[PDB]
Amino acid sequence: GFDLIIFDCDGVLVDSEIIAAQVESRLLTEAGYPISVEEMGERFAGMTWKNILLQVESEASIPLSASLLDKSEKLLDMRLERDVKIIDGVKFALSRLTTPRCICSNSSSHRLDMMLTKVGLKPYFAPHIYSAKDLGADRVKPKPDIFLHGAAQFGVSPDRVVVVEDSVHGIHGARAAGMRVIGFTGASHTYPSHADRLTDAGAETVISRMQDLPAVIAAMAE
Ligand SMILES: [Mg+2]
Repeated sequence: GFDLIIFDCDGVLVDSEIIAAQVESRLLTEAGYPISVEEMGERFAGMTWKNILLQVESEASIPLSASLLDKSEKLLDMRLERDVKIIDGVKFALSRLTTPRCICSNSSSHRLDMMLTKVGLKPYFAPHIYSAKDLGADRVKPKPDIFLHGAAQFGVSPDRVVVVEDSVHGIHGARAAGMRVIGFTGASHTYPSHADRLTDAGAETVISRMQDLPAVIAAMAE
């Protein structure tokens, strides 16, 4: 009963959020705020690097410059290109699923291209790789815009689309678009409250093995 599967890229297809968690927790740790990658998830999930730094100064008065907003983005860029890994079970899932697929992401088109090419996934999605940054300024998830755009490119009504998301903002975006959502907590940056957070945001179900996608989708279709 689904004519389209929409995937997010970061934290779903590619293990990119563990790399952001690593960069950020180290930049925080060095600035006077010791925090492990694991706690990044528990304390700051979803939040932008900018708002995290605002919350840290608010809660602990740690001196944190604007010079450290760009060290993050450029360190992340470099580390993604060198180290980013595909999520386990992606190629298993894609082998089995018969439903058409696309990517709707908040990441820039350039970043998407770089990550997907590296892990060899691009040919399985192009040209159906949609960045919310290309739609306009401030059209980013939790707005439904990117999802509605991807569904319309396939001519699929939103009630016939299932979305795979690891983030609360993507889940709200997808629900706001009238779609059904599978939360995914199998990426390496996951944390104890992750599945509950995804459920609370409107995930119909949560999986931690990408290999479970074919079964979970079939069951959701009834
Ligand atoms: Mg994501």
